[PDB]
Amino acid sequence: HHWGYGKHNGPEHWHKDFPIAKGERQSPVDIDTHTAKYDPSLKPLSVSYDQATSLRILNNGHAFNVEFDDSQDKAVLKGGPLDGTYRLIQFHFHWGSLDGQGSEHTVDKKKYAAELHLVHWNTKYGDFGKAVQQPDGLAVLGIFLKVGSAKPGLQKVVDVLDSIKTKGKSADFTNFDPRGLLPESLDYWTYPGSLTTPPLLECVTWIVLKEPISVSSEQVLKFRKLNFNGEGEPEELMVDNWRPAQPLKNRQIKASFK
Ligand SMILES: Cc1c(Cl)c([N+](=O)[O-])nn1CC(=O)Nc1ccc(S(N)(=O)=O)cc1
Ligand SMILES: [Zn+2]
Repeated sequence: HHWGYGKHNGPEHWHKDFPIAKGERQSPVDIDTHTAKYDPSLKPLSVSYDQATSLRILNNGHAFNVEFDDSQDKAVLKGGPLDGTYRLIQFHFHWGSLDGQGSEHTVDKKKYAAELHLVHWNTKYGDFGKAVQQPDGLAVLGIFLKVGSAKPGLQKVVDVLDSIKTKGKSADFTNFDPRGLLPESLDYWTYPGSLTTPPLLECVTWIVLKEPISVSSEQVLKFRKLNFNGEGEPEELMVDNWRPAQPLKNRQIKASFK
C-alpha cells in the first residue's frame, strides 16, 4: 500500500508516511499574480541545453521521466534567482484526465492541462542524492501546457509512450533536445518549495515560467493512455497525477517581470 494518486493513497494520505507533507515550504502553490512582487534584482534565467544528452525514457509508475547523462558539465540552469550552477537530470510531466486540470501550480487559481518539470541539481553537492538533502539542492523549471496547436518538439516523446505503457518499461531515448519544449519568454515566478511527490523534501528553488507552451489535444491524449499499473495488472489509466496547491505559509513569490 504505497503512495499514489487514488482515494486511499493519494495526496491527502501522503503525510502519514511523509510527515513533511504538512511542512513550511511545500509545493505546489497557487501563484497569486497580483501579490507576487516584481524583483528588479532577479537576473535573466540562463538555460543552456545545447549539449544535453538524453539517455532513456522510463515509466516509473507515477509519471514518465526523460533521463539525462548528468556526468559532465552539460545541460545547466544558472542565473535567475540561483547561486551557482544546476545540472539537468530528468524531466517529466503531470497531467489531468480532462483538459481543465492537470497542472500542479495554479495561476490565480487557473489550472492548466499539464505541467512540465525540468529537474536540476546544484553542482556544489556533487550529485542528486546529496543535493536533495539541502535547502538549495534543486532547481525545478516548471512550464505550463495548454491545449491548442501541437508542440512539434514534444512529438518524439509522445511517439515512444506506446513502448512504456506500463510501470517499469524503459526505452532508449537518445538525442532528445529539451530546447524544443521551451516557450519564447523566460519570464518567471520563483519561490522556495519542495518535491511535489514523496519524499516531499524541502530542497527546491521553484522557477515557474509565465508563458505556457501549447500542445495538441492528440498529444495530451497520448499521455492519458499510459498506465499506473504494471503489465498484466488491472488497467488504471495514468491521469490526474498532480498534487493540489499547498498552503503558502510564510513565503513570498517573486516575479522576474513587471
Ligand atoms: C529523492 C530521489 C533520489 Cl535521492 C533519487 N536518486 O535516484 O538519487 N531519486 N529520487 C526521486 C525524487 O523524489 N525525485 C523527484 C524529482 C522531482 C520532483 S518534482 N515533481 O519535480 O517536484 C519530485 C521528485
Ligand atoms: Zn514534477
